[PDB]
Amino acid sequence: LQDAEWYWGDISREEVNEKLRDTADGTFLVRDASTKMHGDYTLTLRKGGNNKLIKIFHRDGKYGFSDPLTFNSVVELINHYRNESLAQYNPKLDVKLLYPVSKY
Repeated sequence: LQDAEWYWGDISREEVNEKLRDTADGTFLVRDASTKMHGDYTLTLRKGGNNKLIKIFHRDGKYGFSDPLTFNSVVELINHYRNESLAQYNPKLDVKLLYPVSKY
């Protein structure tokens, strides 16, 4: 994760939103979590118009999203979901975030 793509580099609702205010029906990027000085960031996705916020569970430098904090990498995780689909979050259904946003 030297820079990642979906993630721009931590920003704010102004940027995130301004970009997710007019996009496909399922976007996803990162939101700077400067409200703890101890956490990493916050995943945010556009659900057709309602930006859904999601917190990231970090500890010392790794990441928590599915496993007991061990993969220590988002690119590794997000990758496994980018090609598949987050069907573990909300049961009875599934979501697919194959529409990231950036400036690459």
